[PDB]
Amino acid sequence: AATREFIEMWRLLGREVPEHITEEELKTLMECVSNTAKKKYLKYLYTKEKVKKARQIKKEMKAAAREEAKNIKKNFLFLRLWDRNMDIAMGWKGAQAMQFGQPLVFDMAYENYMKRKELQNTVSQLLESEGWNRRNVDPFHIYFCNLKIDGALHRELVKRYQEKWDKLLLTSTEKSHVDLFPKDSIIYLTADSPNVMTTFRHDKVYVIGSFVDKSMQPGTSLAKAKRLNLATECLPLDKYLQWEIGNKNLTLDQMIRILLCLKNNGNWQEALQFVPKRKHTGFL
Amino acid sequence: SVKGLVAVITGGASGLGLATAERLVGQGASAVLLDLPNSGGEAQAKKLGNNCVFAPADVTSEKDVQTALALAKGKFGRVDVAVNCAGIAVASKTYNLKKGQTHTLEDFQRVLDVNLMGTFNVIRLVAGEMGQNEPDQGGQRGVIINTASVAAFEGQVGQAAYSASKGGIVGMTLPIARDLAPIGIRVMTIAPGLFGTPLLTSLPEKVCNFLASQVPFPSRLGDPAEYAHLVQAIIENPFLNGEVIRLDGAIRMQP
Amino acid sequence: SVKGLVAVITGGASGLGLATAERLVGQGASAVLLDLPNSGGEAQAKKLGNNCVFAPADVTSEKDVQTALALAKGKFGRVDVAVNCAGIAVASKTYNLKKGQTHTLEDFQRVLDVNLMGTFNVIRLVAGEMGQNEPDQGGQRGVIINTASVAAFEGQVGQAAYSASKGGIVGMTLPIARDLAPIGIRVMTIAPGLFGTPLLTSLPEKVCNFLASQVPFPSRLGDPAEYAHLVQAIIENPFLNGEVIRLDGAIRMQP
Amino acid sequence: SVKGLVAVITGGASGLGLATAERLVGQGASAVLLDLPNSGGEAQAKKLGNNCVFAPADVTSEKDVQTALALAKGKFGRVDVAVNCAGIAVASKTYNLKKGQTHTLEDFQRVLDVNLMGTFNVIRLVAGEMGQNEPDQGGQRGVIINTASVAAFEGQVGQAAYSASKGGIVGMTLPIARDLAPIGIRVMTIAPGLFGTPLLTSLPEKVCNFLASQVPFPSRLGDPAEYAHLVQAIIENPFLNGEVIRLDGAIRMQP
Amino acid sequence: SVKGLVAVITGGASGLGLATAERLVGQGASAVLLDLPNSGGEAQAKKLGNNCVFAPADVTSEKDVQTALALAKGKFGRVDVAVNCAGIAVASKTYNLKKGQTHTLEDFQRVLDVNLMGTFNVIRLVAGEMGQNEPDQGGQRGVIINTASVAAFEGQVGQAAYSASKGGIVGMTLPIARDLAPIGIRVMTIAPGLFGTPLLTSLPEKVCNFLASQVPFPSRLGDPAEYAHLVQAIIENPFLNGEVIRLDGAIRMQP
Ligand SMILES: Nc1ncnc2c1ncn2[C@@H]1O[C@H](CSCC[C@H](N)C(=O)O)[C@@H](O)[C@H]1O
Repeated sequence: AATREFIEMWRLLGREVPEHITEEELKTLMECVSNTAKKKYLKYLYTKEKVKKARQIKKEMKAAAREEAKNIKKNFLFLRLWDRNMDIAMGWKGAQAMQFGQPLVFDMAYENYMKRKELQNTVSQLLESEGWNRRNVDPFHIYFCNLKIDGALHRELVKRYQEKWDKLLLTSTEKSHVDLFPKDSIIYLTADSPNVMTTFRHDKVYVIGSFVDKSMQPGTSLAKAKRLNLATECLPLDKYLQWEIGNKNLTLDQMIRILLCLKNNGNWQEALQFVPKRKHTGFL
Repeated sequence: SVKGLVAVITGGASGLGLATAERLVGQGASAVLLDLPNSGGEAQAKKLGNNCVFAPADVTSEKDVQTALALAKGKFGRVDVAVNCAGIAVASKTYNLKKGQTHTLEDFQRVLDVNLMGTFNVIRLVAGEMGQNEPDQGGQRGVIINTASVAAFEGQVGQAAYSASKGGIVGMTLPIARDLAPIGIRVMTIAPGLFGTPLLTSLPEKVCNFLASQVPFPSRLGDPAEYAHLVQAIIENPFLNGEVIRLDGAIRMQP
Repeated sequence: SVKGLVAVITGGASGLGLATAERLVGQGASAVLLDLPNSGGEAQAKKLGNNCVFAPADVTSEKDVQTALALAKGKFGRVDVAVNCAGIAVASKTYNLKKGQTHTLEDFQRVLDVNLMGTFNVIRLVAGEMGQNEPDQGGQRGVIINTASVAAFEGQVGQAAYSASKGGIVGMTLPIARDLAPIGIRVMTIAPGLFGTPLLTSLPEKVCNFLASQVPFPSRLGDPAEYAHLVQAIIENPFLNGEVIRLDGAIRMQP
Repeated sequence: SVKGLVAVITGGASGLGLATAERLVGQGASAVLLDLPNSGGEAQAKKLGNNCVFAPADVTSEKDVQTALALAKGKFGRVDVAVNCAGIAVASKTYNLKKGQTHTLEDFQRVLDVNLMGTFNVIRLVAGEMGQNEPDQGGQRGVIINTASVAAFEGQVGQAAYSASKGGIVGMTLPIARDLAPIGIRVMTIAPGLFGTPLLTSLPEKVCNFLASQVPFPSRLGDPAEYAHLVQAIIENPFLNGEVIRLDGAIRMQP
Repeated sequence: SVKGLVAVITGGASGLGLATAERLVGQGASAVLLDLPNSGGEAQAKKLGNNCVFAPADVTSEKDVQTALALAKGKFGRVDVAVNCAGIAVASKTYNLKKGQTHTLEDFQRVLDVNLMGTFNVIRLVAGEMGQNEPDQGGQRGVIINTASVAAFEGQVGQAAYSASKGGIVGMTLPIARDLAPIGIRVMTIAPGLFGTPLLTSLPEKVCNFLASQVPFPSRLGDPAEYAHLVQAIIENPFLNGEVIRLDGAIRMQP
């Protein structure tokens, strides 16, 4: 590719540019069809190396630090096998959740509204969100609805989980949540809903739209809910928090941690602990 | 040996019961498939040849099992082995405080009816048929093999109805063996673990995969032909009586 | 301690249930005697004072138990302990070749209906009432104690129906304990041996004194008061859950 | 009641043994802490007052136990209750293919020496001491309580030696109860699950929370005081003989 | 099938071990009689043809078993099956008040060493030899069969030492099955009761002829060939793992 015609002086020009690039990275560079977009991507691609080597340099510096102390310097009940035992324990709990647990739906029908940066970030929040469900005392039955098998979102999920994808204790499906559940019990959670969520209802299916629009697109989740006949609710952030800073649309890992706290009889004081403290000045 | 014996297999149209009939017939025995009319056991009976027939009967009905046993006695002249494999299950918690659902009484009743009394309904009726048999050299008239589950020992969440019925089979195994000891009838119970049967297949595929991997060794679902092998071993061993044999691959079910 | 606790004892008009109520009420608790209308529980409830009330109900019917628990809620405001002492027995061989007599299916179903179905029916409805209670400092909402004699393990000749019912209670003790673990309800099972219940004192002195001498130590029939003592011990111990406790004086029933 | 009784508690300087001594002395009984000289038994016996004394002895040595039993007779005049809480734990895989490591035989022998052999050494010697007692109104001469573990039923990976020693205690509890029944001595066994002994509390907080979460209910490690409560209940209840009681909060250990 | 398998039979010079070797060699397998030098195993090995060899070794000695296992490696190349049948017994009671006799400590130690420690000594050493085998189509490297006794559950009077060692084998059969699960080795336990062994001929004939009538059915002493048949059944069934199989003819041992 001739796209090297930009990089090979942009390094000499004085802008921050990474030294190691591949054709796969080079391909995504040419979709950036403006000077600022290319500069923004190159800045991201440059800082990837910057924290890599800095953390790289840290780790073998530690290797010398421990190898000198490790080489120079009884009755037990259990073998030290806890990480294996914890994973098995969460597996049994997840298997029980898939049968009797309350369903929670992550709507994957937002692939067409996301750029590559946003789509990748959605998976990262999805990975953390499902991780917190596993470690909970009373896990949800997590559903991935509207997830196209060949779609971009599915391929990214497979790449991140690798072998674990086929072994996850969650129900991923092509069908919409309206096909799996009665339309009366579905409550599409969205920040733009005019109805404020008062109490957590254990006989309802809460739908979270897996949409991370860093280029914020208000009303997208509400439009989907009103395109169907689904009811909507919004978190009582204004009721219990003194907001000052930032968007009121929380991340997927914060949302699931708020719902999990509510499901475990926690009040709104404990549940809203997971709203970033940088966005408000205390609970009232 | 097993050749020449007549075996009445309840729920023999599918699952563990069908695998037992395939092995026993293949070994030279004669089998009668006792299952519901809509279970499709007629096709299976024709597939196994002239040595296997299908008796449409419901184990929970006294008259139905009597018709089946008369059919077995008419076709083959005698009954030598009874294998109780017919069973159902439900997935329902005793009480779900969050959702406010209580386990219904009909679900508990129907599981108890099919799994527990229907097993006892067969045992008392066929023991009369075995009671007509002349003793062999060891003084034995027949062998009754029941099917409990590991749920009778470590039941899972939502398995209360299933565990109560299978637990009952374990409880009455020894008393029935003592009851029929005068007349030379052995009563044995098998407690299979996770097996490739439609009862466990109804679970989600990802739940089945996790459960299969949790079996210490072999790390797979129990193949039904391995259940049939254990049944043949119990039939051929004269000293096995009044005992519950766990066939689960050393798995212990967590809640 | 048990002072202030409200206990619903099924079959509390006689036998083990009555002994449990006398101890619990004598220790400062309140007891709701749940038994048959003709069992004479009203006379027993009057003798035990104002802290004990009689609720006539048949455990086999969901309607009667619901009204009985509504009476327990009305009189004392809450339910803390459920003691399932209600039970019947039948002595009949599975099959008698010398007599051509077969165990009656109605007899087998009748024993299961009261011993097994009635116990679960009480458990599933009582768990709804303990679910309304606020967890205490230890997070406990209630205790359920079931009765299932040693016949569940080593039943005697002609005890197939009784062992099947008691084997069911033992088998389902753990799955129910896992079911109610999120709620905070402990489910425990007691396996009494030969006790001086009005049933055992009815049979002639020949079998009465012989069986009392068959207990290794103490060589006597179990005092129902000793059953009540172990019932109270389970209530007071927070860490007893999902376990079957044999209270028999180490006797193993021979055929 | 337990007031006036004399209790010999092996391994009574810490853990379950110390908790049993604290409750029995508090309830009005006298205790003898039978533990190793290097343990803090002398400080513990002083803390419990003049009703508790420390007898240094190794349960694996016949001579050491006899001197301890002589001390109990000298100080208090008689022996009423023996509690066998002394024991060690060793975690070691039977064979590790990747590491080429085989379980060491000396590891197996030492666990069997203290847990299994040590328990029986106390039992055979303390039984003779209770054989000198005049029977009470019930004809009883003493109570012997052994401490098995849940590993005797579901041992985890690496607990081959520990489970074998604890499984043997479950094995001997009924035959010994039969041996001592003519004498009038009851033998019982308690199988604690995960308890807050110094062995478990020394573990990192990360794994301590996990072990607490594995218990169905209550979701916490067993309080040693709860073990003491069940020990008292066995002593007071005359009809508990030859039975293993699991005190584990319905936990079933995973591999 | 068992054809071509190499089995190391512990204590195979008489009783259950000799019967197991007799059946396996007849079916086409190879056997190694691991017994004491004075047991007369060389005559048994010669009588069984070139497929059977004698390895004189004490199960309590690590050196003796390693040489015996190396002999099997030299003669046959691999070890596929291990059957632990060697065991001794003692009839001393725990304590005799009338005679002032206490169970001597060495009798308990000697029985424990041969039965419990000896079984584990063979298990851990044969696990290394089985770990060298290539996993078969089912991923299995070998099968280890242990011989407990019915005394592990309902041991009689004067069987405290025997029940302890046999209870230990039952206790550790699951952790070892869990320990060896990643390798691909199945551990199963047989619990025979009253078999026609030399052990059941040392006792007085009138007592022995009385026990033969105590078995409900078959009302006789167990044929060692029946034990050999069950061992072959366990070998050929891939899903039998971690379970104790009672082979007693439904007998429950009275005090
Ligand atoms: N304050 C809030 N109350 C309820 N749900 C919220 C919320 N903030 C975010 N969410 C949920 O978290 C998900 C990602 S926030 C993105 C929402 C979407 N881009 C929009 O503009 O409407 C959404 O599906 C939404 O349902």
